[PDB]
Amino acid sequence: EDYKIQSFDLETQKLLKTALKDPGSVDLEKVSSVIVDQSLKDQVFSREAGRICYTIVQAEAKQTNGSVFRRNLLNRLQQEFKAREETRKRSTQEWVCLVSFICNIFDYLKVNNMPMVALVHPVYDCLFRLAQSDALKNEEEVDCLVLQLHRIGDQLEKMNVQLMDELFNLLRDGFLLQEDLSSMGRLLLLEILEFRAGGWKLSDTAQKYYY
Amino acid sequence: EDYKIQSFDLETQKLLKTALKDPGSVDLEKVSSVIVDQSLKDQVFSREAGRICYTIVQAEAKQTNGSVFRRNLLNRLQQEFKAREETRKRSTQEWVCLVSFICNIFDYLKVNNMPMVALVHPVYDCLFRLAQSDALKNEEEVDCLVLQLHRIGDQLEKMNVQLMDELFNLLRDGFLLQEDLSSMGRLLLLEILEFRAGGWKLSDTAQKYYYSEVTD
Amino acid sequence: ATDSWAQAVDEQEAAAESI
Amino acid sequence: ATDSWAQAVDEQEAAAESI
Repeated sequence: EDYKIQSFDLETQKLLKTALKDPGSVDLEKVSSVIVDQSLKDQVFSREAGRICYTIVQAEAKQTNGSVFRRNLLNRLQQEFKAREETRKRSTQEWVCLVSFICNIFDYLKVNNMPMVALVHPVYDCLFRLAQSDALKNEEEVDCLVLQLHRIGDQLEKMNVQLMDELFNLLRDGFLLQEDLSSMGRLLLLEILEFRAGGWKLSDTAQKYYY
Repeated sequence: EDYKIQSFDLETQKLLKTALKDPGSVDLEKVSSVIVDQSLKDQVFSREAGRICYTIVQAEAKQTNGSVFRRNLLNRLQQEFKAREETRKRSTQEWVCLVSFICNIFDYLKVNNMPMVALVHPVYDCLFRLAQSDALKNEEEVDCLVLQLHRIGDQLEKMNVQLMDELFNLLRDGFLLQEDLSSMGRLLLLEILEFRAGGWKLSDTAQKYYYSEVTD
Repeated sequence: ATDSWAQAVDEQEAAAESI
Repeated sequence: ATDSWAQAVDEQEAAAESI
């Protein structure tokens, strides 16, 4: 029904909808390549693509009893991941979009209904980059950091606690240490430092303050 | 069993020692004043002063069914409380020694096994004072602020949450907005913000950050 | 003995003395 | 793929399909 599908070309919107039910009748190499590319660009799509990507792998399991689409999608995405530091120079919009998209994937795309181990260290690599002294300045990127930790921190800690410990050791440093930290960037950090400390819940009293 | 009596004059030591055994015989007004005197000067004592005050009321009510000592203590303490604003100006160490003593009374000195309601609002008055931008400048005050939120944080929040939320807003505001905070000042504040967020418990990751971290 | 702390405590005790 | 994620996911899947 609704996937916020409009963002795309009207004839691409024809390829995808039919790729939802029938992966055998569509070129899955296109479908994967199509998704990755615009999602980098359209930030709204950087949060709705997960839903779509999963349901496709579910179909190909059902129809071809196989995943080929998943290979193309992961290969396509690992490429863009490796080339991230170049994309961070090229754009912040494009950088934040990619991170947003990788997390969105990790969250919905599952292997026998379990999170893909393959993406743990990648995702943590992104979040560590966003937690750097340079990135904490830019309040496009701090926006991004905390939007992820709001919806996937829970499972990431569960996957690996030491990394999460290090990440939050950086944020604590980035709060005491940093001479210039964005005014409302300072706000969004303290909020998660609490969020996590309360076991990935925002307390009622904290909910009033920040909202 | 350890009361930290050793700071006192030798003949005043006997006064306190025999007060724990026979409060009926000894002048309980002077016992109270001597306690308040020393705890305003000595912080190591102001913490253990709660212990001894309790045991005396414990002994007095069990011996003569009276509260004569407790009232002598509270009148004396309230006298000091009313005046704090003045005592603050005079000398910092005397003022934080006062807060320490108020809070350590609220901690140990109990009525029929329950915390004295009378001191709930007062204790919150000191904390709200310690939370002001003029007081968050001073790093010796912040020291005293968090020790109390450590020692009796949970208990107070249970007596009154509303006031605790209010107070933790001021702490958030000081962090977000206030300009001049000592380096520890900033470090001691985040800890306590996390302390409460965990439910007056310090998570393991936190422990290490604050207690094993090394700074050049 | 109007806003008296000592009074307020005495009254807390007695409030409990009645069971 | 030699070290490809898509390879590492296949193996996490195949692992789960073994009792």
